[PDB]
Amino acid sequence: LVYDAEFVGSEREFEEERETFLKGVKAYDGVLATRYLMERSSSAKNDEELLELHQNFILLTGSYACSIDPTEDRYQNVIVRGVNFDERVQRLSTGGSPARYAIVYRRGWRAIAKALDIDEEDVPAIEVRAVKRNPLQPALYRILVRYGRVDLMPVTVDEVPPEMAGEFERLIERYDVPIDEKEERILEILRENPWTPHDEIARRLGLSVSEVEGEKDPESSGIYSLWSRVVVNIEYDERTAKRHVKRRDRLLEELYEHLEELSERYLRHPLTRRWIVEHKRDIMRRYLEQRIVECALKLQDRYGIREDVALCLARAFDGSISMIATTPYRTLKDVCPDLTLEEAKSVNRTLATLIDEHGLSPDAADELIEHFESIAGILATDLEEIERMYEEGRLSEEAYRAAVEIQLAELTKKEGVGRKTAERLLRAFGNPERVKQLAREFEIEKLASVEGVGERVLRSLVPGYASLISIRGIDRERAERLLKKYGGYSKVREAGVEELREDGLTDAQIRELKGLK
Ligand SMILES: [Mg+2]
Repeated sequence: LVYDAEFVGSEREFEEERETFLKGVKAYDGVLATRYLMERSSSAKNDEELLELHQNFILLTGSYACSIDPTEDRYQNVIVRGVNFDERVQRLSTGGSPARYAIVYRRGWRAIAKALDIDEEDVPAIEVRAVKRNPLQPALYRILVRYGRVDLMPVTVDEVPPEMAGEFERLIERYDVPIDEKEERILEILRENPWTPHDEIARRLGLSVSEVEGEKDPESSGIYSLWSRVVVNIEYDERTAKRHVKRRDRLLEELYEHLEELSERYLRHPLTRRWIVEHKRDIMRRYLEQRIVECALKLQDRYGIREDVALCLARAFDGSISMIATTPYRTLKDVCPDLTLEEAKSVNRTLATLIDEHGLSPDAADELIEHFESIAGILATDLEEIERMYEEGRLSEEAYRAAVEIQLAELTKKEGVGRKTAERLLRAFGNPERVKQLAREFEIEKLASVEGVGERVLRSLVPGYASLISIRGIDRERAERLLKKYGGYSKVREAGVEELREDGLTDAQIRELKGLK
């Protein structure tokens, strides 16, 4: 399977990138070693000092990762398990760095280390996927990395805000971000336990992981998309970024000296970097071991997969069910030759949907899985982009038509939207997710500017709009202004009488609004 990329900036920019990656490797090494130490004894395991050290390594790995490709243009032809990542990120509305996009995937460092000439023998791993012991809300942590948020990644555990962890919804509320109905289902689970694994959330909501996760772009649906919506609204703080970068190298050194000192409790020979290098492969295996077992068990018990295949797929994707669920049938078969199509459809539900619902050959479904990852990845892509790929010759007729039908149905599903209106909405606004974003933000006039989008379509698409506009003498202009002012319908309805009067409502209208009389 191909992992590759090339360096495309200046010599200066090259030396910078190299230094950063190696500092990130150094930090990831501390993640692995402390985890190794935590499993080495059981007094170790309940050692709060040891857990904080392990969390400080996670933050510093996070921080260094955030610093990759600061100009978003230093890397090209980023390929990860055969997938072109340049194309993947450029099709998202916010674009961004394809190298950091890569890093947020298991094994994504292999591509990036190659661009930078770091010997495979060094095993220069960086991973930023920690869930259970992550000091940050995990989806957020990955989103900070994706977006290169050196300003936002805390550089010490004592410095993590509660709004980035146990009180993470404060951050969402702070930037007034609209949340879809699916996302509110997600949030009910997350409020209770911010560190709930994504596959557990999916299980409880009866959804796939890709449905829960969404694309790492504002114009999607699910936790990644929600966080991306928050993060791109937080203006970059250059000074804080500089302070973090300025502190972090010394912090890393102190972590190592703490590591060595702490380890004199649970080992016989001290734990140095030299011991890391020597034992690197073993500690990488110890790190993954429980993930792999858990994934295998699930694939067998939850998706009916044969026991030998279950285990073969777990090891191949480092225990990540979410990844297996978004890998082309041909990539799955590549790494695990005994796998059947039926088993592949069982765990890859985009695959099963495309084949069963849309009449695609495994091969034509794989085109879409390769290019878009999932049904959610298709919904997040501009129709014109998909069309262009089919013009270019890079997407079969059959794959293109299913994509269009998938996009149209996300709209025709709503009362009053026919195929043509739906096609017009996609030409005007890009994709179905962007249409729903505009509706969540009450952009009634903008939405009504497209031919075919009268009162009916608005009533189905815009939440609260139907409720407000049925109050007599409130008009489309005022509904929009009201919905934007208070933040939605419940909030217009609970407004104070006096402030509603200054909005121009009569007492008869407020009375009716409030359900009085
Ligand atoms: Mg757009």
